[PDB]
Amino acid sequence: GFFGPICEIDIVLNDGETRKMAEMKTEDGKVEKHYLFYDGESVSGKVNLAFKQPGKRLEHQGIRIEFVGQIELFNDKSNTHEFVNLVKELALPGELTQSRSYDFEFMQVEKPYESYIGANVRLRYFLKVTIVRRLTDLVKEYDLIVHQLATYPDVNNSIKMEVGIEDCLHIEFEYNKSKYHLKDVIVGKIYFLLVRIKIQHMELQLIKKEITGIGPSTTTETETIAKYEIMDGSIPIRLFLAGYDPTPTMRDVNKKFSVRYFLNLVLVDEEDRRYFKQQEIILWRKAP
Repeated sequence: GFFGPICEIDIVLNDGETRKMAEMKTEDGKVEKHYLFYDGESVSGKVNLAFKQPGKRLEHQGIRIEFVGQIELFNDKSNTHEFVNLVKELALPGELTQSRSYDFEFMQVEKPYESYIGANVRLRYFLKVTIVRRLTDLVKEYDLIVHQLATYPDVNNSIKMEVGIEDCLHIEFEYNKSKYHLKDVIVGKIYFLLVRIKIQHMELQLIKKEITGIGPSTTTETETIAKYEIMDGSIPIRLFLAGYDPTPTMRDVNKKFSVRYFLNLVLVDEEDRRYFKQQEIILWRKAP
């Protein structure tokens, strides 16, 4: 809110009217809406600097606009990795005396990673206007969201996961895929191969792990996205992802950040003993 009464910085995209706005659920329980972009698309528009009152001035050492793709870690070192930064100088040192607008166009912009808002990390893209000044610079950011579309073979090669303790409990879970899209469905069955104990309560879990930092600084957030009970006392299984709106798997993004999903089979007996097994599955976003 610096110099609000004097002037306003407004950033406007040339093609906003026909460009969709994606939503991103932040943890604060809020919902952000920003224009959706894809890798390779051009980013162009205008920067409007409008004076509200007459006879006012703003001395500066230059004005520019940057397109920024950033991975920001929320640790004590505030580790930030800018994987993309395009700059366009808009004005040389001088002073703003009257409302002015500047056109800009970043062409065929590389946006290699999908946007992400996590617990200890966020990967975001944004336009940033900076008016350099002797004291604090005036800055205006304009957030954009980037989705990454993919396509896989979609083969039907089942997968097997085994749980238990030898000569006590042996369970097998066979599901149809290694990879699923955000609205896909997981299909499989839990075969019992030996039950020397009393199966009190068991369930299939869809677990999310967000890994940040590296070395002695490696942080990990684990969240359960879905529980598929089967408790009770050869049981088919069908789990619909659409109902949870997960985010895609993000792996080859950066040495300091990954998001992976895992299927977790948990079995507990009357004696309260826990038998578990975990296997990773890859979630991806399918083109319309």
